[PDB]
Amino acid sequence: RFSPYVFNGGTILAIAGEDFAIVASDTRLSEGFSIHTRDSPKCYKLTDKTVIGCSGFHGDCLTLTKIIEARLKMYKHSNNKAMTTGAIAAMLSTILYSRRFFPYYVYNIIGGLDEEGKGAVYSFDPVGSYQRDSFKAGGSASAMLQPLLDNQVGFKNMQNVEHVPLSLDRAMRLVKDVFISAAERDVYTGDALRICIVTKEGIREETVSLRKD
Amino acid sequence: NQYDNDVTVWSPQGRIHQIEYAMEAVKQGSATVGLKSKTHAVLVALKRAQSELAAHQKKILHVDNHIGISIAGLTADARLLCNFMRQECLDSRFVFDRPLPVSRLVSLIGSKTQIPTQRYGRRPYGVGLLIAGYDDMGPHIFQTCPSANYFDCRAMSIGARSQSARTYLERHMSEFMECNLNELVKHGLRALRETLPAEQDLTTKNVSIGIVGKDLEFTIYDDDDVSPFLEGLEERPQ
Amino acid sequence: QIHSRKMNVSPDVNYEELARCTDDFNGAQCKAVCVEAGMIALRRGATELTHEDYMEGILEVQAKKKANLQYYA
Amino acid sequence: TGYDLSASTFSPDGRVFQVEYAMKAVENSSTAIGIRCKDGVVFGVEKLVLSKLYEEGSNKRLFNVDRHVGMAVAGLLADARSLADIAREEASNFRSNFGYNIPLKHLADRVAMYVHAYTLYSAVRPFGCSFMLGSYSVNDGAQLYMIDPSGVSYGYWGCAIGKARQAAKTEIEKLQMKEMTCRDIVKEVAKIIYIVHDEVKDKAFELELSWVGELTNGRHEIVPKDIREEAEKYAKESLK
Amino acid sequence: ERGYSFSLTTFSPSGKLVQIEYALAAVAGGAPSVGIKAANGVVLATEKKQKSILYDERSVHKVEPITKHIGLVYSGMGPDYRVLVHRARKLAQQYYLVYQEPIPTAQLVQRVASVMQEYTQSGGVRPFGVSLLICGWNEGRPYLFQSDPSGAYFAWKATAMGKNYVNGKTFLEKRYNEDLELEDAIHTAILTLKESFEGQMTEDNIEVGICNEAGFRRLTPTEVKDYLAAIA
Amino acid sequence: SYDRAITVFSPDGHLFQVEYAQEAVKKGSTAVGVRGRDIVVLGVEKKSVAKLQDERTVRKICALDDNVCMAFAGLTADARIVINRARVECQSHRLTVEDPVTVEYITRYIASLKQRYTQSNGRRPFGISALIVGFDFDGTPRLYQTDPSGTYHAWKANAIGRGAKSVREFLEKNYTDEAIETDDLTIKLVIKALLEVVQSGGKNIELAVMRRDQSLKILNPEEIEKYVAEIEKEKEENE
Amino acid sequence: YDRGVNTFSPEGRLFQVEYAIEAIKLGSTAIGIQTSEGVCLAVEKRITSPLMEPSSIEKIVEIDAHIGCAMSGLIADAKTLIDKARVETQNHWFTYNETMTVESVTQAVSNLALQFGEEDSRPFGVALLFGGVDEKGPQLFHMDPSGTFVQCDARAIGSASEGAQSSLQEVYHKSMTLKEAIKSSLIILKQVMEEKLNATNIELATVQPGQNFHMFTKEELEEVIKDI
Amino acid sequence: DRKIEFSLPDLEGRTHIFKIHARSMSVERDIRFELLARLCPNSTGAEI
Repeated sequence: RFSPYVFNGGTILAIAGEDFAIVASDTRLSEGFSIHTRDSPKCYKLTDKTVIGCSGFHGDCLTLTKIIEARLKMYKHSNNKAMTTGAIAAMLSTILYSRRFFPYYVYNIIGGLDEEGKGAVYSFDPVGSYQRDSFKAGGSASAMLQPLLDNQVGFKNMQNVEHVPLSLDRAMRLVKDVFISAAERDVYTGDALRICIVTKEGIREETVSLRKD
Repeated sequence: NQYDNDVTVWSPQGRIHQIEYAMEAVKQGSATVGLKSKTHAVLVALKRAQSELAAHQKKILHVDNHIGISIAGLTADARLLCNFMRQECLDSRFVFDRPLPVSRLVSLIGSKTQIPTQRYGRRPYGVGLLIAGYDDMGPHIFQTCPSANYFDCRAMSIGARSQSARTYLERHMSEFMECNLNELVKHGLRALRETLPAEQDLTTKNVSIGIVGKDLEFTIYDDDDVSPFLEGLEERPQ
Repeated sequence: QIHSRKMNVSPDVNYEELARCTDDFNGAQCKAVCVEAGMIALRRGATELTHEDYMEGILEVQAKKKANLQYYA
Repeated sequence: TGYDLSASTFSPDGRVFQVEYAMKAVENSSTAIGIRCKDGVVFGVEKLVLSKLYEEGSNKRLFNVDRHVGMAVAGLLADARSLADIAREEASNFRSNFGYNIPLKHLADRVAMYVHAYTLYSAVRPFGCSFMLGSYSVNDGAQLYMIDPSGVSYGYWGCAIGKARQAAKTEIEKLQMKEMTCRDIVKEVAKIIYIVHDEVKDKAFELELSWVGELTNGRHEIVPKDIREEAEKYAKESLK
Repeated sequence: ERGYSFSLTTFSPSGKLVQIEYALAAVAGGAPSVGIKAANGVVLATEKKQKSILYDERSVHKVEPITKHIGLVYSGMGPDYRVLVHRARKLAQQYYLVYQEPIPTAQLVQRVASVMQEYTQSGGVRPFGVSLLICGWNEGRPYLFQSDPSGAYFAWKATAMGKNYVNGKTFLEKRYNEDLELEDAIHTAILTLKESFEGQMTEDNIEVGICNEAGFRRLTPTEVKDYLAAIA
Repeated sequence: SYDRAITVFSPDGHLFQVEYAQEAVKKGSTAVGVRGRDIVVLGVEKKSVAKLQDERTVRKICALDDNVCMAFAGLTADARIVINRARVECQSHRLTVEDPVTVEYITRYIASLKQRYTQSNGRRPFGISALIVGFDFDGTPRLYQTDPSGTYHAWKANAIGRGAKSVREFLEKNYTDEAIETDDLTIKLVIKALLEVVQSGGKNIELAVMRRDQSLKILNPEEIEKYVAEIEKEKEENE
Repeated sequence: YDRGVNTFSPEGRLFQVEYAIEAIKLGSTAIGIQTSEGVCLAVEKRITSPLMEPSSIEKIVEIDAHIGCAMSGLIADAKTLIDKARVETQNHWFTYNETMTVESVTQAVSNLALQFGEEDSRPFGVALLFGGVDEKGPQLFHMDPSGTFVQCDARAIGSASEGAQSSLQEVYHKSMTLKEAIKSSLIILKQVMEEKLNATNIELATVQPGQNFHMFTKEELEEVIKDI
Repeated sequence: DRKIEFSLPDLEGRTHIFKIHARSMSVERDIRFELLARLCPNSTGAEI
């Protein structure tokens, strides 16, 4: 009979930096065997210091996005200040749990700064549990993406591996290489790569073309 | 007498003294003046306190990016209508994904407040809401009343001793549709300096000014950033 | 304007302002504004009449009960 | 005393003073006139300018209920626009349930019942409003209904409410509404309020005119500016 | 809307229910009627005068059946009667749907009296202004019961309500015994309506119904003219 | 739904129904309670009956748990429903947190009920006042009282009822530390108290004790005459 | 003779709210002082009987480890507002994983403060002082029975309130310290209370930026008494 | 024309009334009246 869920693809990625955070995603909205559009970014500037990514069911991504955008203004009108990143994660965990018996089909990763100018990544299940991590990939090709960042970022399984902190440019060429490497194998990887960068100054955006199978 | 007890009871002249007494608290609150240019709407408030150690009570409240209000009455009913006001902004912003037309909002406020003015055992709301906002038709300055009869205008004043401010506005209202902010605001300061005792005027902690701007979000200026606006004024003639 | 004839009045007055800020009066109360403004100037010992004298005479003709009400707005 | 408090108690001679007190507040509202011509209805509202600080086009005492049905009011503004809200919703009930536009004989019946509903109980008061309804149909001609505070409606070739009600309706019967199309009706409707609300009682007024007919293609709208400028050209023919 | 939700009937400082006291006077200002049981069934008789000749006496009725074997009359005001008439008409059906048996008259009087006392205490209502007479031959034996606006009830051999009932109870005291018949109670019922009736007593100034073991029914003006015939 | 405000403010700031209900307390029978260091004891006065019928039904002292005893004054009917709801609540504590109820907790329940009960719609306030006595866990004996406004309030000893201020004057005029030396001496203090306020010291007394680990115990009318007898003996040799 | 509960004055305000403003004059007086070092706070007890246990009554009650409260006037109604404050702060921590600010607590109670009517019954006879250390350092707020709240710096509420304010404006300044503020308060309390001051007539509680809420007891209290 | 109100004294009028009705009686010298005017919020000069 009538099914209420469908899968829209998409794959997001966040990396916490030392004084920055990088959130990126492709821009393909599509389902079945066909393409709806080649332009659908998953970057969402919540504040100047908080960017969320939303993959999964697209209508739930839109609805959840707008509900968050309401509750920020409810907080600010309640308290004469802006939310912090952990406050946003602590709220949205309750929001996701609030429909426990009819869940959103949504994966979510929040990137952004702390109160001290440090990167913070919060990855969500589709129910409402979370933790703070250094780097998480979410979406279809997250299984393609995670161990490469475990090797390069996490320095795992390497002998005599020194530990330089990740520079911003090394992170940029890391992202730009790894989405090409995912694009060569996943069918859901899009054609353009919206990259959003949160610094102490503000939000930078950048779009890099991909292949278009 | 006996015609002066309930909202339902009509006078033999047909003038309900409960509404006529609801018009008193707006005369009991402190004065404030709103106005608008071709492209900007400015309202200026006058704070009060009780002791000199006690802080001054604020009146200008932020509603939306393009909507700000001022109050005169009791703060409880002010917040009671204010939460409804925020709600009626954000729900239609949630539905239509657009800002909200100010006159259409105020019609909903009048329909909101007309209802307890007709039932039994139901007070009216004692508040004096001046409303500044933007449609696509630029600035709009509205005033309310506890009788739920909202008035469009170009400049008004409500609060205790507001008639003198009205007399100032009538003999300078022709100038207002050309001058921009830096002299428009101090025109409003020339309104609020009238309604005072003859020794104290503008001591940088009793005043606040809110502005919505043609490409500018509604911004409240308080006890600091007022000092650039507050300087450059004449002394009170005596 | 009629009962303000036989008093020393400085040209500060605005009868449009006074009559507009005074509704619900009669000729007796409007005359009573003229006499009470005619007295407060003698309380301060002034010789002519100013606008705020009429403004206080409005308050006395209204004759409100004072009870500690400053906590509004 | 004590017989004139509730809307549930009769008088010892058998009436209700609450409804009459609510009727008395209508004669403090200014003036609302409206006549129906040979092929349309023209409403006429004069509007007192209270202070100069108001903006032209504020607080309009003339409404727009349906695409074709219009309303002009005289009473208390909040209750008047409340009745405009429930009637405006009521036409949406008619078209939503039945699929065509509401006739006036049904619509004024529904609104009149809703007004009469607040004439019984100690919980609510009577309305302090009265108003006029009129529209045009190509299958039914033009209509003109007026509703008191008590909830009684009638058809009219012309009607008038406000302060100078008799001093309005005395001069309406001089006209010939049975044959005049709604063109010179604008000038005559203008003049019959031009001859009232003198500069003694009024500081200044404002003309506000509504207009409907098949010349308006059935839809209801306001008059154009130039036509009421011809009416204001027809203003100063009262000095002779 | 909603009601008032407070009783407008309080105890006096003398300890009296003043609205019930006034309602009894309103019953006492009612039309006279009387009812008699005698050894085979119950006879009810009332006094119905049209105010002029323009009315139709064949339209409305005072004697009303409640079921196959229970009739009911009153002595009081008009529009209060028909409401609790219709209520009792319902109550016999809610008995009969449960038990599949016609209601005992006493069990009817329980529920009607509970309706009246239930009605005299609740918020925002005046109490009723009638008193009833209820007849029926359940299980052979006839029965005659009388209610009141306060909600009490009694078991009368024969009594009278309306005006001059203090004279009528003396007359029935001097007249009735245990051993009579239905037509005998008819004849003395006409004889006691003639104690306080108007100048003329036609075939339609009254209305008479009877119970038997055959059940309750109502008379027509033919045999009412036959009973008023050869009477007095 | 009878929606009506009853408890309204006076023009000078009073609650008339509350202060009338305290008068209805002030006409109630006199009850006195003290606490000992190891055994608490309390008793009502003025049994006042016909002395020829039954009486267990008129006993104005109840228990709420094993460790909580309770007496009262005022009108009788409103008291026992508060007793019932208090029993349901103190059972529900054990359905929650496993320990027995502390007397401070249950008195906050009672006063908290009574205050919002004055705050509600269409309700006269309660016309009772109670003394609640409990030796808690870890054996710290204490007591409280309950105003009809609902202000729980600790004491070392107290007395409510008709003619209670003079009794309180006797208690402050007589209470020492060595008055609570022996348990029967404390009972002699209470019987000394009621006796000089309840006049005729016959069978009007109804005393009941608790030894901080037992249940309540009511003495039969033999130690009433025995303790009153030795009380009049000690006053007799004292005179 | 009997109006409604929701009737406006001819002067314009109300009747019952202003009567509640009259009602709070009978309570025991309380003084709190906002100081950049930290907020101190004090109240008397109005001890009646020697048989009465002193520590069972209180006016200091905390809401969180950084928010304390002080009450006046009627007492039994205040515990409802204390409960709503506690529940409200635990909701805010439960949903945002942070501390609700003191002003937002104060408007959260003050919105509740005026809600009586004739549907779904009277205003409250209390007067509250809120001592708090938020992220903006020390705070001090005072609300009304009418739900009107404001920030003060040294507010005195009770029977001797207008005398203590008059004796308090003369001694407060912007650069106070805590140790002088406590003794400065107790001088005023010693002036205005009835009975002889001891370690049991009064009680105090402070709150600091460093440490949490703390209430004084009869060991650390009498040093200010002997050092008055 | 004149509509003079007579209300209750605030605090200082009460203390002044204590000084009026209390000046002419043998008292303890070191009492204070301000405590009593604290104890009389709503009271008349007759009651004082």
